[PDB]
Amino acid sequence: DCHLSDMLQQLHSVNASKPSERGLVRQEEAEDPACIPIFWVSKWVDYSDKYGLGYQLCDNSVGVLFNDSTRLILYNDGDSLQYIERDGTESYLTVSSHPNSLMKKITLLKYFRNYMSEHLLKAGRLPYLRTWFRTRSAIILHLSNGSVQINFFQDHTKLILCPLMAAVTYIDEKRDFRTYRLSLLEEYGCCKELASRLRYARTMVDKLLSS
Repeated sequence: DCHLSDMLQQLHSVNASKPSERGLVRQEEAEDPACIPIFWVSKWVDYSDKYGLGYQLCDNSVGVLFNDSTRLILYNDGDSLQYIERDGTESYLTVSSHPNSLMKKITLLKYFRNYMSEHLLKAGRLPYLRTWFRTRSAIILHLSNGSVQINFFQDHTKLILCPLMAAVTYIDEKRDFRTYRLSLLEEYGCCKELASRLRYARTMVDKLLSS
């Protein structure tokens, strides 16, 4: 609900302004360092047919959203866990304590972690993956802190949407991050690439809310 509702409003607003259909476009004036995100998804692995979606955050913590709708997170210390039950209630444990209830989920998480470490390149309180889906053209990753990340398959471009700061970070095809306040894009406008991706984003956030 709330952060996604806000993000949807922010996007309606900027896309409303038709920010690429200008004549004077001064995108760099829309940039805002106060708004650079702390967390985004660095890597992901879809084994959703059998197990779930594994991912790594940019602080090197990893998480899995299992097919039974529970979540397990391993912090970047390599031992601290956070487990999120199907009702959102959280508990904290350690791999080293060998918790009897979770050993199969821990083992699956370590398999995802190793796979990501060995085989995937990086994109660039601690949130978890709250919801995701994929379309033919993107994967959409909604984090429990309200952020929505959209990674576009064709050109490796990505958006990180931050409703708390009404801001978006665009990762272009060279892995360069630029962070913009949406209200400033309305005024100074932007390139058609950023504007078309923000139109797509509005559609995706609408689906997230409705699903």
